[PDB]
Amino acid sequence: SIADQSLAKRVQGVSQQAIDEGRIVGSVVLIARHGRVIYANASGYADREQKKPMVRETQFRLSSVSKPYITLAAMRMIEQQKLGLDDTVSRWLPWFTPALADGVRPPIKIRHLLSHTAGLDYRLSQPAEGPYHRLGIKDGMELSSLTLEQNLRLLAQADLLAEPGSEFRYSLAIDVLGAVLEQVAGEPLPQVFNHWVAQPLGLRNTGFYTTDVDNLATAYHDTAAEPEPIRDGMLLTLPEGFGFEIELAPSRALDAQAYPSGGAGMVGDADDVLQLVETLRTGKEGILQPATAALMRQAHVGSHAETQGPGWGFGFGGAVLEDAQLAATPQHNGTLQWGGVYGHSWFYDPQAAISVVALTNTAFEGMSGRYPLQIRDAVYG
Repeated sequence: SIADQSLAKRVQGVSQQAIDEGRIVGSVVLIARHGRVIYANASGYADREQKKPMVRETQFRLSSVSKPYITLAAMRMIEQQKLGLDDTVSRWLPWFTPALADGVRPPIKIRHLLSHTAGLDYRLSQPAEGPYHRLGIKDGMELSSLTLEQNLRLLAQADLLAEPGSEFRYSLAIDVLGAVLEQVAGEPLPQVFNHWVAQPLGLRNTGFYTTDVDNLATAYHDTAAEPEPIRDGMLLTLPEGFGFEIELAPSRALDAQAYPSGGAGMVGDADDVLQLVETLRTGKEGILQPATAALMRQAHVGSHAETQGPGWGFGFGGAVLEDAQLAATPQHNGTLQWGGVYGHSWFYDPQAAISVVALTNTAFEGMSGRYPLQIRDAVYG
């Protein structure tokens, strides 16, 4: 088609510009319509200093692209009625019984974990010496000596910020969900993901760490003019509205001992993410029922929450577009979208039958910069 190579023109243009402007170091961008890959492109370098070209198979640190993966594992367990949307967390983790400031211990429901209404927080959303800092809670991307259980027992000792269900607050909820999933299946989270997602979806290269050092894109972050590599334990200022300071340790991805963070700890390639997003868009025979897919993109949290700015609520696995006009996007209502601080965006538009995966090795341009939006614009011409 001329329309397909017309798209290739626009998208390629946005990526090449972003490299020459030193906004992006490297990216892999995949676009499907009705499930068929209409565009696939690796641009720039996996590693600039070694001039290793980015290729389609290049693996990334996924950060929050981990969430829709583990949300999918849960929704499958829920389809099979091994888990309930209205199960308490304490039913599965008897010691996870956090309190509000006034001492009340309200039940947290699985649906609250899925939509980040559990009253949980992120340490990166808290100022220095805030309650999560003082307790030594980990967000899933930094070095630590903890097991998941040890980290969630620390989280259990922190105040909730609100009644479970009363408001959206981006959270460690999916790290908690991971531990629930372990109790449901009777095995650790990496084995849960392998059995419940990777094998059914035929994923080639996605998990909680990699032994393939050379094929993992080097993480970069935005500086003065040019992007420099992220050093283990670097404290980066999050863009305004995203939080305060985030602790990143790019070596964590290589550590087979690092606790499995359902919210932020996974690694994987763009094609595995596209399999995931197509699955969320339509379901698949013997994996996810269309009805479950439709459930996951309801506005369980209303667009009052502004989860990607005005017009965006939240479902199960990402933000739900309720008002495309208010949000000034060519995306259509029902669009499911989220990203990753390491530098990623993804969405399916159910009306246009399209899925977009935009993995970069550049934080925060790939997540919150102009790049994800100009790609978005290139898809809809």
